[PDB]
Amino acid sequence: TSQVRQNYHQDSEKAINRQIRLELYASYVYLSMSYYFDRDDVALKNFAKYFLHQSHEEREHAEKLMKLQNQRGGRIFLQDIQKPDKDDWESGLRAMEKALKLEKKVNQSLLELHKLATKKNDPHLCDFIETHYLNEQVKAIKELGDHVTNLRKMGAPRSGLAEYLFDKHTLG
Amino acid sequence: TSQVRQNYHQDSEKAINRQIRLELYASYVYLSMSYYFDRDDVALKNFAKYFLHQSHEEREHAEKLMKLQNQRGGRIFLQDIQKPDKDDWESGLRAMEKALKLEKKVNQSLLELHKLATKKNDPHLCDFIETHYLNEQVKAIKELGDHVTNLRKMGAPRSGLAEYLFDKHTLG
Amino acid sequence: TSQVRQNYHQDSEKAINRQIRLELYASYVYLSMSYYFDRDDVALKNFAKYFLHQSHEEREHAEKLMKLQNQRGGRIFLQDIQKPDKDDWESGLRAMEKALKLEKKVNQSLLELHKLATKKNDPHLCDFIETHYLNEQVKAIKELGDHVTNLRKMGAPRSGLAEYLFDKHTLG
Amino acid sequence: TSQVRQNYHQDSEKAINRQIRLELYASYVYLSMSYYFDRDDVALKNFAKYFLHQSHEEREHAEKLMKLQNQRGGRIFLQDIQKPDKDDWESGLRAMEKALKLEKKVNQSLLELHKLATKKNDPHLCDFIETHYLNEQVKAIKELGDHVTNLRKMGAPRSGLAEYLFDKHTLG
Ligand SMILES: [Fe+3]
Ligand SMILES: [Fe+3]
Ligand SMILES: [Fe+3]
Ligand SMILES: [Fe+3]
Ligand SMILES: [Mg+2]
Ligand SMILES: [Mg+2]
Repeated sequence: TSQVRQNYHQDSEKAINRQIRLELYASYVYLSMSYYFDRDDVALKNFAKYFLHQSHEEREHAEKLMKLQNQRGGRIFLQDIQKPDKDDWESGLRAMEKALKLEKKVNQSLLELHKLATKKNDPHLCDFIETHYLNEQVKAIKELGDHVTNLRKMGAPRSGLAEYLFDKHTLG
Repeated sequence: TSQVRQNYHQDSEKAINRQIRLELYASYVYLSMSYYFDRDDVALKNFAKYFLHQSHEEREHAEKLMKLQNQRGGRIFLQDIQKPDKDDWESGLRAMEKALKLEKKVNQSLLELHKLATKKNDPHLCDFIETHYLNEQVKAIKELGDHVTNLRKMGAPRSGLAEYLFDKHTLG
Repeated sequence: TSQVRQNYHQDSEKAINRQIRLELYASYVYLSMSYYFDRDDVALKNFAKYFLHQSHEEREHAEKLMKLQNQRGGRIFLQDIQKPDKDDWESGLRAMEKALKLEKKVNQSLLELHKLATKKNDPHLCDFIETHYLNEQVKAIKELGDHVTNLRKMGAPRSGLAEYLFDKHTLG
Repeated sequence: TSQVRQNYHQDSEKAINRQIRLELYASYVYLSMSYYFDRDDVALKNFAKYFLHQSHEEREHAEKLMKLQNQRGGRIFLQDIQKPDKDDWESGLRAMEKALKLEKKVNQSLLELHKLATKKNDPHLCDFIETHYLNEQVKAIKELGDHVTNLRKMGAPRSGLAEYLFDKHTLG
């Protein structure tokens, strides 16, 4: 047992290792999305910048959970990071829909981790999740929702004009 | 009944007075440890500075709990502050070991306080403990574990060289 | 065929996709090494900071290769990022030795990639590798060689004092 | 023979004179394109500025090859610069398609010059071409590819709205 370990359940420790894995997976998905928009036959530079930013943000989410593992005296165990679901993300609109789906998937994992922290009476871990993750997820899901609505109303993904102007005036 | 009192259980009020005493006791242990390192026959100036700083922080921890007691309309009752367990703290490593044990004792008190506040449906007091105390203890415990590990790996407490160099390069 | 593709062989395109995967794998190995040194029972903060920096550098290496794929009209295909060889990296000396081996493995792949680019008369890809990767690998291998030599000369990994002082005076 | 001449093959010298000619031709094509967009019945000011910039850039490409000729002790021989293929470039989209075609034509000449420098064991000339020209071509071809994709997706050249907005938001 770690000399620092106190009130930190084995199940919480393992669930934190599983969240770390999901944050690194989200980083990989956004990296994939970014360079799809960098393709010469897609060429939406602000979509590419937006998703790269999200990729770097997911990496920080993972690093902060790895800090928390060591803070509580848990032990980090890294697993393979699986490739994203697609190689080709089809359009601005479809990427944003897949991003919204991903962020609700990450949020569902965080809500399960909180349920577990709550059952194991770990108020420090509850506080960690609420302060650093739950509102970040709610804001990301709202922003991606806002983006999908606007691209739909503009006529995407049919209208290449819609995605071009959205890239310019919303993601620029 | 205080005109400000709302959703504040007498058991929570009582528990906050017991936490105030424990914080003041922690302040006193750290004061003792500081001036042990100031002895001409110990003479580790940065151990002494580190512990004096900890003593002053424990006093602020006490003062914020006395503020919370008044904010919620509880009444402060102060008790004798028991002298620390040692007069002579033996070595930089043994003081760090005792400081780690003390921060774990204070953390256990805070986790029983949060358990009580959760049982009494006091989300204001839960938030206060989470925001101001629980992560402070997790950082303090992790730092003290880090200090003990380094002192051990350097060959303390036998190696007088180890404590000297740790006093210069980590606590300086 | 991409409208931008010129003098870019299928084999080169595939070899760039394999190099992207190896860069991301290298990023992952350094992330693992960094948080090993962040453990309360290892507690070498400058080893942890040194390896986290290498981790972010490796991600930058991968991103520039993904940009290159798109610049030449190649198509990015991402694969599973396999977990690092180890969970516990044993010591600063042993981490540095494994880091040296990793950088030599990555160098070997870039040298094979340059052989292929040369054989396919792709001077643009030759230049890209030479300009952006080959001297980065030679400087990284020299630096890691230097670190290993010093840690060995100092008495690591038997001397916890060796690793502590190296952490302070070289990686600090 | 020039007193400075060393390891500089007659074929390399003549091929450099032929590249100089092709750079001056590219400058002329972009000059022609620029003033087409300056016409009162075309009136896309940012297309005109974009192509004028490219015209001045091609002139610098030519001047740098003329410096290199004299550096190596070769002798400059200028040939007629033939008029561009069109007087009327039809649209933003068609100009960008013709520019992409031109830049792949210049790139093909540079790759042939490199093959020749390689066969004649002229590492200085190889380095010259790789450092100053090959990545410039790859970047120009990617940018022009990106521009063609966006104008197509926007509905050009049918949509006068597409070319107007592209002139404003991408070339402005
Ligand atoms: Fe995340
Ligand atoms: Fe305290
Ligand atoms: Fe690398
Ligand atoms: Fe040119
Ligand atoms: Mg709560
Ligand atoms: Mg809170």
